[PDB]
Amino acid sequence: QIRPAFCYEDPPFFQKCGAFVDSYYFNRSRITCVHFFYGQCDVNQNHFTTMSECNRVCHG
Amino acid sequence: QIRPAFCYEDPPFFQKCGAFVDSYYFNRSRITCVHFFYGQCDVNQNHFTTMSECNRVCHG
Amino acid sequence: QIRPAFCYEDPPFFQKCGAFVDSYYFNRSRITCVHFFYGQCDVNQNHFTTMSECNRVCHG
Amino acid sequence: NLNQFRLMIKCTNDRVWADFVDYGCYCVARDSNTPVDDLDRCCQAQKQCYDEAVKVHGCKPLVMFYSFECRYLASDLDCSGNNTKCRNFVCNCDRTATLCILTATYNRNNHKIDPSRC
Amino acid sequence: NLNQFRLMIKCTNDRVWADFVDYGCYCVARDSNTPVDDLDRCCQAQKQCYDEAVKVHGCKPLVMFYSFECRYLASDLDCSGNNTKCRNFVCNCDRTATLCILTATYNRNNHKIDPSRC
Amino acid sequence: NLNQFRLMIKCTNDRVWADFVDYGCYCVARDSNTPVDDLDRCCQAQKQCYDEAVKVHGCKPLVMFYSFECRYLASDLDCSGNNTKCRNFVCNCDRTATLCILTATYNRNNHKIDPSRC
Amino acid sequence: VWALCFMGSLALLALVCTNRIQYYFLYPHVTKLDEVAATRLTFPAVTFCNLNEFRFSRVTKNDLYHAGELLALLNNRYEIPDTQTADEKQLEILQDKANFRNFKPKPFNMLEFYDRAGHDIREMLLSCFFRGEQCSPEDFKVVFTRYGKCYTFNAGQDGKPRLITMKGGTGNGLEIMLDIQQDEYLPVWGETDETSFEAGIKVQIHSQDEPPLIDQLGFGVAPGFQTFVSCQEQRLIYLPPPWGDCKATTGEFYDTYSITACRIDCETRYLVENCNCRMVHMPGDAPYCTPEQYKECADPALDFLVEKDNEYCVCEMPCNVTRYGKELSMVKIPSKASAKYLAKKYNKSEQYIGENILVLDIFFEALNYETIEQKKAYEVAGLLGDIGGQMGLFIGASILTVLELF
Amino acid sequence: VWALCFMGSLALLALVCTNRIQYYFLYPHVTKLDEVAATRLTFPAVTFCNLNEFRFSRVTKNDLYHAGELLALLNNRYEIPDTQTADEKQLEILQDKANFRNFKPKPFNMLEFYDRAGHDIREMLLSCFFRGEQCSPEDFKVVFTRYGKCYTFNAGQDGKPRLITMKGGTGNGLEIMLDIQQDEYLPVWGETDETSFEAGIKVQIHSQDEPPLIDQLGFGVAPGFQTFVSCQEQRLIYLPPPWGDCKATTGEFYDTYSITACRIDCETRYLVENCNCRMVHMPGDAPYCTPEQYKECADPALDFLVEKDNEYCVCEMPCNVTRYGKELSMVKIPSKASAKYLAKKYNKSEQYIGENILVLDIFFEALNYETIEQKKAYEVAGLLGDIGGQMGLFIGASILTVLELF
Amino acid sequence: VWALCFMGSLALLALVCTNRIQYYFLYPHVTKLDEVAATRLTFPAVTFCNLNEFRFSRVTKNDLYHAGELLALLNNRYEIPDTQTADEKQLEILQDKANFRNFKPKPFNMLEFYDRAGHDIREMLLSCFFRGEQCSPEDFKVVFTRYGKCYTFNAGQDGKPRLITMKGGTGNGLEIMLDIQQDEYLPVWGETDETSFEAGIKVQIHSQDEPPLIDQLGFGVAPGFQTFVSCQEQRLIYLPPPWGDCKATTGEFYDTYSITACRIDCETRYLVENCNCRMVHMPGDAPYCTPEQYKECADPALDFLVEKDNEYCVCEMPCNVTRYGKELSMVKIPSKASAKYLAKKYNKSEQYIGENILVLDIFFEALNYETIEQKKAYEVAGLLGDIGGQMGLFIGASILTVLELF
Ligand SMILES: [Cl-]
Ligand SMILES: [Cl-]
Ligand SMILES: [Cl-]
Ligand SMILES: [Cs+]
Ligand SMILES: [Cs+]
Ligand SMILES: [Cs+]
Ligand SMILES: [Cs+]
Ligand SMILES: [Cs+]
Ligand SMILES: [Cs+]
Ligand SMILES: [Cs+]
Ligand SMILES: [Cs+]
Ligand SMILES: [Cs+]
Ligand SMILES: [Cs+]
Ligand SMILES: [Cs+]
Ligand SMILES: [Cs+]
Ligand SMILES: [Cs+]
Ligand SMILES: [Cs+]
Ligand SMILES: [Cs+]
Ligand SMILES: [Cs+]
Ligand SMILES: [Cs+]
Ligand SMILES: [Cs+]
Ligand SMILES: [Cs+]
Ligand SMILES: [Cs+]
Ligand SMILES: [Cs+]
Ligand SMILES: [Cs+]
Ligand SMILES: [Cs+]
Ligand SMILES: [Cs+]
Ligand SMILES: [Cs+]
Ligand SMILES: [Cs+]
Ligand SMILES: [Cs+]
Ligand SMILES: [Cs+]
Ligand SMILES: [Cs+]
Ligand SMILES: [Cs+]
Ligand SMILES: [Cs+]
Ligand SMILES: [Cs+]
Ligand SMILES: [Cs+]
Ligand SMILES: [Cs+]
Ligand SMILES: [Cs+]
Ligand SMILES: [Cs+]
Ligand SMILES: [Cs+]
Ligand SMILES: [Cs+]
Ligand SMILES: [Cs+]
Repeated sequence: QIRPAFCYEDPPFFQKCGAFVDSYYFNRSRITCVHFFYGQCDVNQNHFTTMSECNRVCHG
Repeated sequence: QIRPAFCYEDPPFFQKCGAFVDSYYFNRSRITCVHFFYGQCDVNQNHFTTMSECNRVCHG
Repeated sequence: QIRPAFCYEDPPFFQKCGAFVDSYYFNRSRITCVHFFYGQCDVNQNHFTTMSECNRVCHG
Repeated sequence: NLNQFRLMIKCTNDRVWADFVDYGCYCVARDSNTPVDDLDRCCQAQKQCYDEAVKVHGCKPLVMFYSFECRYLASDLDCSGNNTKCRNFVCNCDRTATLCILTATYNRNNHKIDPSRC
Repeated sequence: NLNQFRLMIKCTNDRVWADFVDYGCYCVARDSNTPVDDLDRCCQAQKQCYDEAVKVHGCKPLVMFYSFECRYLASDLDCSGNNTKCRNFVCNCDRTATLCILTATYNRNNHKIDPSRC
Repeated sequence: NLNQFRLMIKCTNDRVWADFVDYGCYCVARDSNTPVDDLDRCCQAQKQCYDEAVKVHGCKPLVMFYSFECRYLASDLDCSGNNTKCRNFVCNCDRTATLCILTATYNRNNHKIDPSRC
Repeated sequence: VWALCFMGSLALLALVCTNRIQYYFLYPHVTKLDEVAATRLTFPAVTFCNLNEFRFSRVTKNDLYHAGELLALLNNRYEIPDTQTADEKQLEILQDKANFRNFKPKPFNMLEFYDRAGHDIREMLLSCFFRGEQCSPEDFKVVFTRYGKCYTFNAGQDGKPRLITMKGGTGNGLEIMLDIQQDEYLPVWGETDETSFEAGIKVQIHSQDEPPLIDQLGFGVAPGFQTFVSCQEQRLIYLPPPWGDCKATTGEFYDTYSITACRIDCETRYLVENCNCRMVHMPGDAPYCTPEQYKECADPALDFLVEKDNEYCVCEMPCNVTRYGKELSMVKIPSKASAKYLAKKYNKSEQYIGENILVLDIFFEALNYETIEQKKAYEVAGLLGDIGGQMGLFIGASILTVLELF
Repeated sequence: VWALCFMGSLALLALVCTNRIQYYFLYPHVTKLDEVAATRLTFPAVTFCNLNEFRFSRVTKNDLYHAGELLALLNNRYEIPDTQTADEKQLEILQDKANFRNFKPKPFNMLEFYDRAGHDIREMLLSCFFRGEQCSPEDFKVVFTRYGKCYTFNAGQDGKPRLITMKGGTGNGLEIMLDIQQDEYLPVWGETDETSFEAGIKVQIHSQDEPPLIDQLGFGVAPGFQTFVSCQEQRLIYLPPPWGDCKATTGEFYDTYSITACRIDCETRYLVENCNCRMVHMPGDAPYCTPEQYKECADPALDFLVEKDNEYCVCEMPCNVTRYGKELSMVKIPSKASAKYLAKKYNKSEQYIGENILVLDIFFEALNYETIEQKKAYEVAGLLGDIGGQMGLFIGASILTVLELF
Repeated sequence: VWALCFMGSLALLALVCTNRIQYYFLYPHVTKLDEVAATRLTFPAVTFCNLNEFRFSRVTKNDLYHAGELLALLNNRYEIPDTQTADEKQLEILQDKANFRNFKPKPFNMLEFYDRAGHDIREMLLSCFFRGEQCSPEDFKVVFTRYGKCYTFNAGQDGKPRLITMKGGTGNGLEIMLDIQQDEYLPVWGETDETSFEAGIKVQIHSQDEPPLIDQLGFGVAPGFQTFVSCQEQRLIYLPPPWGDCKATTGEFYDTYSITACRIDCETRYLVENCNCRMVHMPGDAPYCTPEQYKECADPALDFLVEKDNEYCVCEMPCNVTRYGKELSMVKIPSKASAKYLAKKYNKSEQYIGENILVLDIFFEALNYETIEQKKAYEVAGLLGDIGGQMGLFIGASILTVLELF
């Protein structure tokens, strides 16, 4: 329970609902946050604007 | 000569000259009428609006 | 030096910068001029409107 | 076989398959000696054709499959598309028999008679 | 091996890998006889697990690779994905040891002690 | 062969192939002893080259094929593209002979003379 | 002079609004190509058949009694033909099996015969892997086809989940090693629809939404090789009337419409109508064809429909089609250096392994699938918007002026 | 203040009408993809060649006298080289055939030699079926290629109708069984353009509107296999000037323009210009190359043009192209269980059948063909309509106001 | 009544300008297909690997000491397993090589072992031709892969120019004859990631801008055949944010981004993070894996990532992709008539040639390459022009009236 449960949810890779932008998501295999292009599909909450923010909320 | 000679003519399968619509044609292999989508290509007369009409004119 | 140095330059085959038109170019393998379709790409000077003009300037 | 004959028949004339089924003595493909009229005389020619199909060539007219093409004119009904002699032969028996049906006339009371009539 | 243990640990709790590295007597995977407290008692259970992994099955807990899945609940941490008994066994030693870490508490002065303490 | 020589010649100078065809004694590739002037002296060097091509290497200068590249400068005319010694050698004979043609001058009355002149 | 040109203006405007209205009612469409990056792909179904229909060691005297003539083991006189092409051993097994002297025939059924004598996934399948995980004969569903008893991997029936691929390449797909069992092949003494000059398997890669039509649409894989099959998913989407002519659903034997479902419907209707029976691989209620009917009616009729007919079956286009493009390639199994290992492992000779063993790898080269889609070309909004634009062109009208003048 | 802005309005309007007029005169185009459901498809032509050019049993002393050196059977001294690689039997047939002691050479012709010594469709073709119907050596037209004497199925010449396919799958296509006759192959004692390290056939599937270019554009089919070739028709249409640069017709040797027709024109012009002769498979009037010219001039010159040249032949694009995508796959012939049957049937050994027999199946997977078409992007109507739309944008003009103000 | 409808007019105009502004900020794109006639094409890189990693005659006692267990030549007790499957000769060479009695181990390195014991291009390459010109072992660059020591033709590194094709067909491409050296294959006594049941080579045709990933993305070519590989270049172009999600460049191990570069980055990060070492074919600084680490950590971890993992490596799309569609086909080498020639030429038996020799032809069928390209669908000009067009539709405004009213 150390990190939220959305941390383990896959980002909407390759899905376009608008502008693609630099974003970061928690990778549950690397157990750290990784860069990806997010296209405004609010499928879940596993997308952050900063790598550090992602590394605070989701890293543990 | 029991059924007209257009009864033995292939319908314009897959040909589009407008709206596709439910239609019926005499199949000279089944020797009965069969459903198909007709797209307003008046190539011949082997296309009816009703299965029964087709089965009267063309069945024999 | 008997024919200009552009005579040995490849025409812009298949390149479109506008209308394609009947043209002629010196072929340095046939050592004579040959028909091609020129599409207004002024890459070099190896394109003539007439076969004879091409055969005068470039043939020798 | 008789599924194709029934189809060759439907190709040429509208008289439902039932009416020939137990008509007279021979129709369709039954054995006897005296045919009641000429419709029943067709079936004898048909039956005598199947008998020849079995003895000479080796066909099995009641089981075997054949193909035929239905054209606009009954006489145009085609059997040339069959790749074997046996399959070609039986397709003709039915072709011959089905055209001959078109000549003769249908006397209803000769359909489904008593065995004491044949 | 201990790269995956370090990762299983990072999966469950935020206490940096260093703090367990030379903690007490057993952590991480060192031999002794008397553990200083219960955190160091986990590592003994871990160490005693590796000892069993080597003798009974034939594993090489410090070299071998295994896979594990990090889930939202520490207890959900999965080892079923491993295709061999040996690989499955060691993945559990680390799983057992890492959950047990979550119970016990971290007394700093028990980290990096003297060998005369063990 | 002489189709390529005729082409090497057309690559370098505009003097039509006919004018060299039966020029003097040697042109093109005929045998004699005394060349009339220096144009005819080129063909002797050419002819003497073919003679060496046949005896030393095994070429067939009048039948064999070779390739050459026509560049902007006559001297740049390239023969390096040929994959065999024999094919390379003959391509040079014609190259040598065709450049040498560019030096010498064309005296018309030395073209198509009498055999009593050679 | 203007009212004589405001209406002349308007006359030509009406011949444009007519040309646009008449066009909307053609219900036209255009086709859109598109790449689609995929995070994952559903792995297809993979049906395979041995080219040999009946295991020699499972053919009994009774089977040979009823079906021997169909398999060219017997002539029409119920005897082994003198123009037989057998070794010493097979012939003396068959000549004894064909001794019907004082023999009384028990009942017979083609479906039961295929199910019992057809090749067994349990002996054919030496090894199966999919994405690292080991698979078993339990992962293969039995399906009956013109080849007889066949098997589909990842059929996605049973209520089982369908498998997924996430990366390009051989690791993220299937790998099966099969023994085709040529020592179990039936001797070929004639040419019928059930005999084979060839050794190997036939394979079809298809969506789970469609049945196999493997004798018509499959590919071959030969023994003595490892064969690589790199795939690309390609999705075609068509429009239903009035735009297009695709068939949304069905109302015959299969619960999803595809070209193959349509063809199997046709073939079944055709065999019942013409033979009064169905082949053991077709759906429905009709009686199964006897070995006699197969030879006399069922085989010739299915061959005719599949080879010569042009009218009986014409299939409406379905609205969804999944095609898999394939690039095949091969290497040899076994090497000289691995022959004796494999022989020892399966208890066969080295010559046997080289004749019967094959490996098949089926995988995607990239998650990327392609879509070719029919799109409606002139919706209602596009009918009004252009009536609008050329109102302002001719009459100089507007949404405002029309409203105002009202 | 307005006339100072009604014309400023208009100045910017002119720089837009200029940008649109200048664009119409680029004559641009766009490319349209499309699927096309077909009720039927014209079956292509299918050319095939044996990889071996000359039947050993048809080579006479005279042929060996003139062409022996070209086939590496003889050295330049007219004798069988001591570095020969022959068995006992072949060598003693050839050593006797090469005894030119008191021999006087009769005339010789490469075309006559190919026609007489090339492989015969009548012995190669064991069986041919197309759509149920049996085909014969009469259905194959002789065509001469770089391989020599080859055969085209469904050439659609003679004035014969072209065949049609109506369904997807192996039943609606061609199936040929061929014997490649390796016992009839010429011994290989050197490496020339007419010798082969390989056994089998080369095949090309092409439209009837184009000649084969089989040594360059074909595919291989190997003996010992049944090979499946599943096809898809794909139609490319290009625009002629000024939009595009495609060649409508021709005015050289073939009555329809294609890339292959262009290349064969070039190769022929090139061989005449450089060798004063043509190869027996090229069109025209020029004398046929002698065996000497083949070795010395014709082979090296055609190789050069086909391998090394970059300028001599550059072909204009044709306006119509038909491509067939192909997916090949294989199974083995014969099985152990059918080898002795086929041996008996053609009177050969079992080892022979396994070395020489091949089956080829060529078919479509679906009637569906693809079209990629160049369409004109800016017709006259699209030039006026947008001049019109932005008249109303800038100056607020109309068809009415222009007329009225006049 | 008008001001009550001039603003109602305008309200609906604002809900249209809103719908258009909101659409421009989706930054949409459409995909454009296109054929492109090419005067020339850059020939791809062609990597190939023998399926056998280590030449038997180059394995020393020391190598067998350190790596014997990894290659299943030794059990965990450092002895040749009693379940060995060797001939007389190989076993007695290996049983002597595995006599470590009074033996002292010298240092060992997997990279050095692959480089020294891997197959040598100098003995494998019997002949190479590209476009008429003869090529040599110097034209092949060494590259290390999961197969070990491999070779890339036309790597376009070294600062060497890249080769070009100008015509369709076999003449304008590569042809290599290779000997795969099965007499040099390592005996297979177990199943590990470094052993092979197969004989032949693996091949990958790739752009020079990307590394090989040959164990995952290659194709097989079998000995005993000449294999034809007809290719088509196909170019995919994607958009970067905000339109699309493609990766322009990189900032890890390779100087151009491709899916393969991304995957090799991942695999290397993964092996270091999990094994503290890299395999000899991966880039970076980390120590090379010992034979122990390969078996215990490196092989299982790379297999897991390549087969089972779905999260560790997810690769962003690159902006440029070059795909080569391939159609493979085969004929047999050698014929009966050329076997003894080739045997004599390379000093081998006829049986050897038939087991080890292969020919590979790689070529384009046409210069014509295909492009599928993402294009921006709604630029700024297309945002203003339509705001403009429907200004004149609703409010009847213009560029003039807006200016004037100002
Ligand atoms: Cl059908
Ligand atoms: Cl060419
Ligand atoms: Cl990966
Ligand atoms: Cs993990
Ligand atoms: Cs978040
Ligand atoms: Cs921060
Ligand atoms: Cs019929
Ligand atoms: Cs009608
Ligand atoms: Cs009715
Ligand atoms: Cs030249
Ligand atoms: Cs010029
Ligand atoms: Cs002129
Ligand atoms: Cs016939
Ligand atoms: Cs498990
Ligand atoms: Cs050279
Ligand atoms: Cs029977
Ligand atoms: Cs059943
Ligand atoms: Cs077993
Ligand atoms: Cs099952
Ligand atoms: Cs069959
Ligand atoms: Cs249904
Ligand atoms: Cs029926
Ligand atoms: Cs293939
Ligand atoms: Cs339109
Ligand atoms: Cs000669
Ligand atoms: Cs002739
Ligand atoms: Cs014969
Ligand atoms: Cs013919
Ligand atoms: Cs050759
Ligand atoms: Cs012509
Ligand atoms: Cs000439
Ligand atoms: Cs393909
Ligand atoms: Cs445009
Ligand atoms: Cs070791
Ligand atoms: Cs190194
Ligand atoms: Cs050598
Ligand atoms: Cs090199
Ligand atoms: Cs392996
Ligand atoms: Cs970099
Ligand atoms: Cs690490
Ligand atoms: Cs839109
Ligand atoms: Cs207006």
